[PDB]
Amino acid sequence: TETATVTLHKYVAEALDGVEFTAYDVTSEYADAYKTATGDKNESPADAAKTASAAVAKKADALQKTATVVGKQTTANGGLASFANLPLRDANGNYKAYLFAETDAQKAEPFVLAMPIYGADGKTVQKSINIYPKNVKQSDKKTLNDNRSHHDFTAGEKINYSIETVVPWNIANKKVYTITDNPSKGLIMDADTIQIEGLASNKYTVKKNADNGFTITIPAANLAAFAGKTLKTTVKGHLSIEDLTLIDTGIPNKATAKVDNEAHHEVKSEEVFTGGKKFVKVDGSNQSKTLAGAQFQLVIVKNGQVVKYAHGNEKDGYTFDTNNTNVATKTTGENGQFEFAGLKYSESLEAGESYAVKEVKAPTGYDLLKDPVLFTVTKDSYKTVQAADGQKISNTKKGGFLP
Repeated sequence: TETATVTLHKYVAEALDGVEFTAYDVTSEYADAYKTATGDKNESPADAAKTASAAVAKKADALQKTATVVGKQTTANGGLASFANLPLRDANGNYKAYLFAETDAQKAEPFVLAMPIYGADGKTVQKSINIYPKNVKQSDKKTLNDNRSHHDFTAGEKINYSIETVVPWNIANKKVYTITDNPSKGLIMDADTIQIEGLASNKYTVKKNADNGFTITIPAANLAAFAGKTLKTTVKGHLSIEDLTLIDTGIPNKATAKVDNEAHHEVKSEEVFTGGKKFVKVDGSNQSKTLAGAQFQLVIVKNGQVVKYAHGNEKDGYTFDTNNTNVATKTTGENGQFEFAGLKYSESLEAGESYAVKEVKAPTGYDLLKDPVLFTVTKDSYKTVQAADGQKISNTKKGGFLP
């Protein structure tokens, strides 16, 4: 019987009509949050109401899909959405908690109101409550589109990126809108792969820049239907390594949106990585002795058979196929050292596959290995290892003659 009226005010300062808010019942959810905050203490803290509000608000995504809806109101008459006659208590005398979220229309921050609300005097209960929900200012974003816990790629492999940039309300008053991609050393952006959501290719210009990034240039008038919106740009990139100290280091992509002269906050993607492996050719009977003249190919093995051969390198990128010719191959000097770098982690490989080096030329007077030597690439497996401490590979000395 005893109820309150709750009015939300929506701003952007200027009031906005036509924005929907939905009220969900979170009585039970708030109560449990409140208990957690009060713990084993003799008196629920002052902090507790605030703390439990926050916690329930942060579960808004989930709670909209499950919690009872008690009202829907669209803002009108200068951004007003009144939810009239909201119960202070349920039918068991417990106080109600209400989640308010913008569901249709700078989105309003969701927030929770737990009854009762007291006036500034501290003793009287409010029946007409007036809230001003602050708005989540959308800002720029760059995303790596890679549904995995590990962001590891072979050199040459395509990496999908998304760029979401804010387009102002007063876009039509402006001259030019600009999106500059600045990839960190090691990443090459493929400008010819650029697409933009809801915007014909004939409405913008793309320049390839000398840091392997690019600048998109859009005349402001072409972005009129995008006023107040996010502009989504998809683009591909790849890793190309000319400095080996980049192996096993995080390689972010970056981007800045610009309107006329005013830059947005630069944004950054998840880092990508590429790995490698170092090897040392030794005498099986005497492993301090390192051997020159050995040639190893990089291959993939499954079920003990060589299934594929690597082509190319860490700069130009690798491909793998069943062509036994023009294979990525290294030759050992007197220190016995070789390496293959710019490879994704062993876990990223197909089922049953493993990297391997297949010996195709033995050092003079040493037996040619008949099987490929398996190896394992992981995070840090290349750069945390001196050349001399590479994976030892043992060769058997050919013996002398006696009649």
